[PDB]
Amino acid sequence: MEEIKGKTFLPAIFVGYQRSRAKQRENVALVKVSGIYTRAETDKVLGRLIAIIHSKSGKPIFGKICRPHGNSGMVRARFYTNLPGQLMGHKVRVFYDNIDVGDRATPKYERLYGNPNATVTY
Amino acid sequence: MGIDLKTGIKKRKVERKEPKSPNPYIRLLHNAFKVVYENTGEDFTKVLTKRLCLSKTNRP
Amino acid sequence: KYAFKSDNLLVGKSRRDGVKASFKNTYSTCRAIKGMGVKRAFAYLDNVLNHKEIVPFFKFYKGVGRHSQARGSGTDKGRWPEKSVVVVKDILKQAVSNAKHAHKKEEDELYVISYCVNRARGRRRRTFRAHGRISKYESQPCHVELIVGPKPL
Amino acid sequence: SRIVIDCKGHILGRLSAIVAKELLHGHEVALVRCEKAIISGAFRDVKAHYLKKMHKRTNFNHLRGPFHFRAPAEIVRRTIRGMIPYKTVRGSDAMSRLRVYDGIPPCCARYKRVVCPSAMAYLCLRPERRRCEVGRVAHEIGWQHAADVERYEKRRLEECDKWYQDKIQIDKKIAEAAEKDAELQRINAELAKYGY
Amino acid sequence: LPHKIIIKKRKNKFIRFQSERFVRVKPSWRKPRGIDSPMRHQYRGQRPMVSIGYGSDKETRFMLPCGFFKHRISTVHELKTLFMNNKTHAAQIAHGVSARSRKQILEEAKKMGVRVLNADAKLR
RNA sequence: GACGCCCUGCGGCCGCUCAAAAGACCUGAACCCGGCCGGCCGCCGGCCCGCCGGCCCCGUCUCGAAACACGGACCGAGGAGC
RNA sequence: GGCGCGUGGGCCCCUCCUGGUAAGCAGGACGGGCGAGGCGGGACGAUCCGGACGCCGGGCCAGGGUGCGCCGCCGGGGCCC
RNA sequence: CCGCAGAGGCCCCGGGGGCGAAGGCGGCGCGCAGGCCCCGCCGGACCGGCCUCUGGUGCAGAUCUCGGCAGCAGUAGCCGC
Ligand SMILES: [K+]
Ligand SMILES: [K+]
Ligand SMILES: [Mg+2]
Ligand SMILES: [Mg+2]
Ligand SMILES: [Mg+2]
Ligand SMILES: [Mg+2]
Ligand SMILES: [Mg+2]
Ligand SMILES: [Mg+2]
Ligand SMILES: [Mg+2]
Ligand SMILES: [Mg+2]
Ligand SMILES: [Mg+2]
Ligand SMILES: [Mg+2]
Ligand SMILES: [Mg+2]
Ligand SMILES: [Mg+2]
Ligand SMILES: [Mg+2]
Ligand SMILES: [Mg+2]
Ligand SMILES: [Mg+2]
Ligand SMILES: [Mg+2]
Ligand SMILES: [Mg+2]
Ligand SMILES: [Mg+2]
Ligand SMILES: [Mg+2]
Ligand SMILES: [Mg+2]
Ligand code: NA
Ligand code: NA
Ligand code: NA
Ligand code: NA
Ligand code: NA
Ligand code: NA
Ligand code: NA
Repeated sequence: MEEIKGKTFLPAIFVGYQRSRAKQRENVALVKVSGIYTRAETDKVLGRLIAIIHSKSGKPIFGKICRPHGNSGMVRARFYTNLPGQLMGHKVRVFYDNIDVGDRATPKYERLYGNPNATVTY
Repeated sequence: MGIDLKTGIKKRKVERKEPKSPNPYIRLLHNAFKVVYENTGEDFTKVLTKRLCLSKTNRP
Repeated sequence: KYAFKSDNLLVGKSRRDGVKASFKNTYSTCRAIKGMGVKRAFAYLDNVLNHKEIVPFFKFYKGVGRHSQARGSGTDKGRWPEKSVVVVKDILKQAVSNAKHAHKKEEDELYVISYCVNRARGRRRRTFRAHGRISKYESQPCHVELIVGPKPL
Repeated sequence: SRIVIDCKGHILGRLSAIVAKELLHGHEVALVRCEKAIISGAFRDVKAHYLKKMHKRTNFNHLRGPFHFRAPAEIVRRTIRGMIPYKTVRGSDAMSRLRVYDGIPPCCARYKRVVCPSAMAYLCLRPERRRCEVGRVAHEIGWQHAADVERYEKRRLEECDKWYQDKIQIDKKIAEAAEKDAELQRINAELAKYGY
Repeated sequence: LPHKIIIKKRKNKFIRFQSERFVRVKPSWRKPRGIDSPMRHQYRGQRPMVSIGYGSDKETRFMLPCGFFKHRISTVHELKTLFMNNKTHAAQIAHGVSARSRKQILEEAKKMGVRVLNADAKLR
């Protein structure tokens, strides 16, 4: 937890998955950011690092903001691993500073299948 | 998906391409003449290979 | 044939097979006696023999009635089975004797640490019904085993 | 932190919608003075609607629901429950984060209250539209504590009025001290460059 | 030998319809064939259906996670013959070979530089 | 199926023969059940695992079956184009 | 050209008809559908509105909608039990 | 094409086996799948990969047949003389 110790941030909330009234897509999470009320203002925060804290382990899980959602300032985010349903309604951090987590924030599909024709060596 | 392919098009046709006989002599001859036709495009050889593929009821 | 095994190696044991007593009543009696000191267990069984204490039923209780002697035990049902009590007293006495003589232990530190009751094959009789029909009239015996040892913990 | 809303002059349905959305996002909200919420429409129509609602009960056993509450706070709570998935764990935890009161009891008299202007009657209804307070309807359908609520609110209001002057003087002194202090001046000047 | 990364289009097995509700129905796959069958129609909530399309890339089909191809043997002669392409093929000793034969086979394989997948078996 | 020790007797323990109790007997599955030890409701999917989303009971005759249409408590073995 | 199977109880929509007071009634006609067509919508439906299907990642968007349940909204003109 | 039982052959000094075969239980791996393989425990004498040949050759249903067995339930009941 000390990797993010004393780093100021803009608060946010995780309000659920991308969905319709028939299907659910847990690859994507919808996040509401404080002080953002319009699609353009969201355009001001695109591609920034975020984190959420697992109520058990205590370790932070990192992700990135991808694109807007709707007209009223919601955004879509992807995490290092997909989130359980128990976290719905918790707080996420949008850090003001710049951190270097390496690849701690890249989704699993991109990590494992960046290029389909990669080679394994020995 | 989502395409129309049954408006001005007919069903495929089935034709013989191999002799169908267990006799190894006929297989050898058919393959040799097929090679010759591949390398020259002559009509005599094409008709010969087709004839060598025919069934016994079609070879009086 | 013993379902109990461990490294305690200071336990007395006894068993009987094909006991001609109801399996459900015997199960209840053995479950009731578990975790007691041997002296208290003997006193309790003798008290049940003359309706001073009761055997609470936790498993086979559909027709068992409510009685005031069962107050404060976790259930309001119980009965006073006598055949089961006699059989269980015999087996417990044998186990205590086996423990005392083999390991020279005294009777003031022995507890009832384990038990197991299993269903057995019974004798078949027949009964007659209306309109010339015949039904079965079988019994429900059991196998019993009791273990006495130093203390649960 | 808990959000405490003063429901005087608010429209019941619009306030319920806002509060339900807030509850589902993980906030704790408390509603005070629920007897002053407003329902649009003539008192006769509102009363007839509520009497009709009270007429539905299980024919073979009235103890099996539905239940019809008469106090304004429970009326408001039921209206909010209508806008929430209360049969699931997610919605069942949301309804446990909500508190509703008639008047302002001691457990909430020390909080900072807010309003929602988008759900207030003086901005939502035309001047000539009829309206009524949930307190009058509740009294007409069986609520027993209207007069007691009024008495307690009067007493508390006078006591609060006594407290305002001390706050006035203390605030004046704090303002003068803050103006005098030098460290705050630097912060204010720094913020003024951003328009804050 | 280096190779492409192995992808498995599906990780779980294809279970037969309704085999969780009856002991008499085994989980091995059968094609559903009823007139009213809901898994034949493939409504939204049902389990997936077998089809060509789940097939593995044929560059890495039958490849073990270690990156080798399996070859089952039972004699020392079987090992010596047909193991000149030791680059891609590993040996697996059959179940019924005894401990003495296993000793001899392991010595020969170690001499020939051939990998043995179940080398630790029957070693107590 | 030695000996020894308990037991008012019924029986029990400990051990003995044997490679092995294989102890009235080869192996010893399923259904059903008792003890101890861990959990809290079925299937599919995502996940740091109990949260979210989806899911009417099959076979059959039938224009049309979840049907208040029929057969089916459960398990094993047998069972119908030669 | 040869050999051969199943089928020979059908029903619904659009528009056009006949008997009947009428009927989710009975009988006919061009085209389409269900039967034998997954998926989204029409709260809910074999047939309606879109779209006809190998297993996946990304983008665009039909039909239908955008207070809260429940993914998604604003601006302008008129009327208003 | 997968699997079952049997027949005719092969299995480089002549296929595997009490240094443990068939079968049973639990767990990995491989295959779109039917299935196959390996490991651990039990068991105690047989077993089969490939080519050709043969068939009384694959079960959820039939108010199916034979055997075993559950809930109901410590229930109904143990009223003539
Ligand atoms: K019918
Ligand atoms: K009937
Ligand atoms: Mg009789
Ligand atoms: Mg008679
Ligand atoms: Mg697979
Ligand atoms: Mg799951
Ligand atoms: Mg669900
Ligand atoms: Mg039939
Ligand atoms: Mg008929
Ligand atoms: Mg009919
Ligand atoms: Mg049906
Ligand atoms: Mg069979
Ligand atoms: Mg007919
Ligand atoms: Mg009709
Ligand atoms: Mg039909
Ligand atoms: Mg069609
Ligand atoms: Mg929404
Ligand atoms: Mg022998
Ligand atoms: Mg035969
Ligand atoms: Mg069967
Ligand atoms: Mg009863
Ligand atoms: Mg009775
Ligand atoms: Na034998
Ligand atoms: Na249906
Ligand atoms: Na019938
Ligand atoms: Na029946
Ligand atoms: Na549909
Ligand atoms: Na085996
Ligand atoms: Na047969």
